[PDB]
Amino acid sequence: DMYIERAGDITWEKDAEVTGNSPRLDVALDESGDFSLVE
Amino acid sequence: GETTDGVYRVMTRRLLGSTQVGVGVMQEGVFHTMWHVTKGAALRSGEGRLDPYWGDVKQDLVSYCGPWKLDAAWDGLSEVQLLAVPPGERAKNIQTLPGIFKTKDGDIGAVALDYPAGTSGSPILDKCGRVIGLYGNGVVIKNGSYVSAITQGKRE
Ligand SMILES: CC(=O)Nc1ccncc1C
Repeated sequence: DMYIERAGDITWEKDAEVTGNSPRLDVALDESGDFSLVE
Repeated sequence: GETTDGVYRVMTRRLLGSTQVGVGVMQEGVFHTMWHVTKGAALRSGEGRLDPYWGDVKQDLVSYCGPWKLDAAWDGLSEVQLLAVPPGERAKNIQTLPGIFKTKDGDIGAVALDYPAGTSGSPILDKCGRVIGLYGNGVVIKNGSYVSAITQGKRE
């Protein structure tokens, strides 16, 4: 039995931690909703 | 149950203790999450029940109580924020410049941020605070790191 619990408001935060890169990837999406890399 | 707009954890007591299986968005009386988080099962909110209304395994999305309401899109240029809600941890905003998933059916924004599987369904926001998609369906690249699509549904 699944249940939900509130975790916060949805708002943009100024001075949030800025991280992560921006990779451009060739991908395929199958009928089961799974992404895979195309190489 | 609680119907206030915001971000919510999706929990289960079926396993050991209380386990966070994912996250979702409550907006305009509709609960939005990824299909792989709930597998389309009913949800509880206090004494109330949330029944699935729309879902699609290939998009990996599901809405409860009403049709999908989120329709903002990444502009293809600006940084966005993942409002990550990790299991047992406080909601935290992380800013990033999305990359791209190139597919035979068009291009999709992608966020190269690595969080536990139970963080799936956390919202990705633009600078106006609008939800442009949900985090949690992606791929594991060469170096073992995780890259999620910015998955968004259609507002009918
Ligand atoms: C199934 C899924 O999306 N899980 C995952 C795997 C590895 N790293 C992060 C995440 C969110």
